Amino acid sequence: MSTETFGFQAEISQLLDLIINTFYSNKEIFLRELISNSSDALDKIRYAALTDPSQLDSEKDLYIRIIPNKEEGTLTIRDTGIGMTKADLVNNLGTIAKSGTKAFMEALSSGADISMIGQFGVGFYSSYLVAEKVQVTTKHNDDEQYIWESAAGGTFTITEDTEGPRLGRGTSMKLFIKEDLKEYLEEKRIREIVKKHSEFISYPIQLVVTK
Ligand SMILES: CCNC(=O)c1noc(-c2cc(C(C)C)c(O)cc2O)c1-c1ccc(CN2CCOCC2)cc1
Repeated sequence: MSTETFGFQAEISQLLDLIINTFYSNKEIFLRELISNSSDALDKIRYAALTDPSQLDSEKDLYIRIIPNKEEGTLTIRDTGIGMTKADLVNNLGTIAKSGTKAFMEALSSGADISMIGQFGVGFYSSYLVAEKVQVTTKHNDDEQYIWESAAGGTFTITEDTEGPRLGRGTSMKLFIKEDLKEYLEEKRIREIVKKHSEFISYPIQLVVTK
């Protein structure tokens, strides 16, 4: 249960400051990128299953589920993707991201839009447009379950998950929404965003509504 504290790569910290401290209007594009990242993770496990199906034993259902928690003020995006290993959390959210993170700001200096963040493979960091803190719970078939957490203060912590709920396989991403942005926890707002930005994705998008 030991927590290892790591620091963001310099370009990622530099980019993370550009997302938080700059004012943008349609911050709703974060959900498009988090669903798209969930869809890409779902693609990788079907392709792994085509090679070896024993990979779906962890969880046979492939879906994308959104769980807004108004009382906790969190938006959770759970998908049964291939998941990430402890190594992958550092090497997929870093190093591979460095070329894209730099290329994004090189495009942003050329006058690009914040919505193009997905074309540079760093669409996850757009979640900090609406989230003050992000808890990424992941589980890959060949590794253990880990909780990645960061408030974009230049440091991120990876914790081996031993007391949280089992995922089996996939990635559960808990976004701690800023108080002025609780609109992204409303039922109607989430759905009109999903239909607007993620209409044509192959996997089923699920929303947990509570009455
Ligand atoms: C290495 C094999 N495993 C995975 O790729 C994986 N499993 O779960 C992933 C999710 C990641 C995120 C954020 C933290 C990146 C989500 O919001 C949702 C996921 O399912 C997730 C993932 C999916 C896509 C990406 C970014 N891609 C896409 C753009 O190019 C770079 C790589 C990064 C991570």
